[PDB]
Amino acid sequence: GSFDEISQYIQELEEERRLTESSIRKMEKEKSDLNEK
Amino acid sequence: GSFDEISQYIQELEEERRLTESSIRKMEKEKSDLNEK
Amino acid sequence: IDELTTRKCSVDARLQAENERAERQDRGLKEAETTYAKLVESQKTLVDFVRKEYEDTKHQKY
Repeated sequence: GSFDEISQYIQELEEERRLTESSIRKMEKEKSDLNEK
Repeated sequence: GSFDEISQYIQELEEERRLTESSIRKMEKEKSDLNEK
Repeated sequence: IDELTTRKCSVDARLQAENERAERQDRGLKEAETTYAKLVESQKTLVDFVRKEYEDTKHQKY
């Protein structure tokens, strides 16, 4: 609530960024694996 | 957060305002009392 | 090897989309944080101002 919820708003905004970073690196090894074989 | 503090403090500002504004009226009433005296 | 090309192009088209969306999130997350800092300084002004008016009525009280 108040600045806490907007902090959570940014917090979950950061987790979405964090999970996006995981998916970005995930696809790098996927294409690397595709480029490997 | 802040907004909850913001909302509560402004009410306290308003509530202390309403005491100060009311206190002036009864102080003005005392002024009228001196006028009859 | 041609099935790989279909798979590689699929993930590559998704990865470039991933790059576009991640930066857009990065773009908004910064702007949200700068506007967050605008809100952070926003209360700091009036918090100083709510308690200066809180104190100014004390003299007008007594």
